[PDB]
Amino acid sequence: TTLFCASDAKAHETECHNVWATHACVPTDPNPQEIHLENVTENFNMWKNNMVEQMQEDVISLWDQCLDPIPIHYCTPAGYVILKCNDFNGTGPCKNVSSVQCTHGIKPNIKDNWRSELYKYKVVQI
Amino acid sequence: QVQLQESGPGLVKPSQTLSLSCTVSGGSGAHYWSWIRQYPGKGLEWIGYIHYSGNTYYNPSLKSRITISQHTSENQFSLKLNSVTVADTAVYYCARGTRLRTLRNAFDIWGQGTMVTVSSASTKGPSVFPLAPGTAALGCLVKDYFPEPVTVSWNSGALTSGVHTFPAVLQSSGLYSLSSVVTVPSSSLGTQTYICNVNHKPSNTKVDKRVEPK
Amino acid sequence: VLTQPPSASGSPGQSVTISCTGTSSDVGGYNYVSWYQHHPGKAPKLIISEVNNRPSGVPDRFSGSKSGNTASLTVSGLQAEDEAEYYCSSYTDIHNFVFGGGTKLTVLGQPKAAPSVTLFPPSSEELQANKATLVCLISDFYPGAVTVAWKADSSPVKAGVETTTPSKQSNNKYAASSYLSLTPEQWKSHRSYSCQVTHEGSTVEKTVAP
Repeated sequence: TTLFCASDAKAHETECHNVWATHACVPTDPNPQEIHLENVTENFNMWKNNMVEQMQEDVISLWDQCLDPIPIHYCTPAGYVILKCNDFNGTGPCKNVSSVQCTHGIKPNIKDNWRSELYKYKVVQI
Repeated sequence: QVQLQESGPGLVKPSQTLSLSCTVSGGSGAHYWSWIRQYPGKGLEWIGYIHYSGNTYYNPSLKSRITISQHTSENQFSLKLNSVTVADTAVYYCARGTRLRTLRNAFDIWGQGTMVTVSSASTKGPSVFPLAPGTAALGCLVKDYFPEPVTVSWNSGALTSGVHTFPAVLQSSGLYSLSSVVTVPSSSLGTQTYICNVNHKPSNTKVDKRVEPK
Repeated sequence: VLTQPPSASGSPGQSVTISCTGTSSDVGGYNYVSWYQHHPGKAPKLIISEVNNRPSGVPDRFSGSKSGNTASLTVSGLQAEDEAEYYCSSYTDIHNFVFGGGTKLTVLGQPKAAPSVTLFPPSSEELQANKATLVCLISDFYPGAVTVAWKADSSPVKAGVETTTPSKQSNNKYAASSYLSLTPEQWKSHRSYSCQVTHEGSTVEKTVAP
């Protein structure tokens, strides 16, 4: 699905992609949800992940109107949710999953610089 | 499923303080909850919005006249506009703004709109003036009444074809005004007599005006 | 604040395009141009987002664009059901937005007609009763989208003016009405009063005198 970004970017400020984020992202929630999965185990694959399809395109529009980096989060809408692995390299099963609304705060093929941190995350549809 | 319904009081006195509620109905993210008004034509003005987080963002041209708030309780939100003048007469829409990529800074879901009218005016009845003339065209000007509606008909219902009654128009005073007009064979102008039948329930008024040449 | 044309017409099958001129801080300062389809008394549909993006369930035939500070929206292969009013918005500055005045996209189903302008001067009754109103009757035209302006002698007027938005007649053609209310001083000082109505690049202008 199509995601959104959030950041704690300050509305008034000129560092190039603080500028982008203020006009691209919502303010960040200081209390996200991270719920322990009981009992169950889920299959991950960093290499088949359509979160590294959308991030990569926002870095395009970042530069497009560009002319200190801050943390950006990526998050899901209703009907969907992010499962995160608490175990793991990038592929195969994972017993300790928890569900999250957003990713961690990310300092910025740079797709795969993102996969260096993405690997733990995956989307599912309710 | 996600719909929006606006609710509110339709008239307000100048210098008072308008306030409207929009009721979400689907339906629950990172959207924005917005108020946008239509000056019909003109005419489209973003008032402000409030974020799911509680961040408000208003239009700078409203120098402190304005607040927006949330009731996560009844899946609804609301606007307060202060010190209104006749200027603020408009259609008021509520809407969902998104910051999803591919829809950033856009308004995916809208409300059906609802009309809001600013006027001092207590009930007034109309002043009915004629509009004098093969084809000729003649009419009644129905001026300075309140509130709506008004009923016009020509020659006690008999004359129907070629007739057209206009939408009313709110003057800066606070009072309404409209026109009705029919085209006729000028063959019959000193022969066939013509009368418009104005009818204003609010003031329990009924005017039958003669319309004739020169 | 953004500038659109008032009307835009085409027959079934034809292709049409709508300009939306902004400035460098509105359009051409951001790729957050959006477009809304709005049928009357009914809730607006977003149809183009972020300059050229069709949301789900929006047919391949609608399309966005912008060259400089002039964004633009296209409908390729008209159908009867596409007749509506179209607006554009753009993000601007730290959290703010602007719109266009709107454009009536008329899908042609009948022969065009230019407006019949009838301009009634104030009646005797109204004069003798302190008041004066000038009535511009605009009738028998198609497409149903017009634009009025007034003149005292040879000079523009906007205070004391109000105007209807086009309504169908018994015979499926359109009609509208503009008013100029003013005191008898104003009426009988000025040499002439001119109502002028724009329909499709043409501009008809009636005039009356005391």
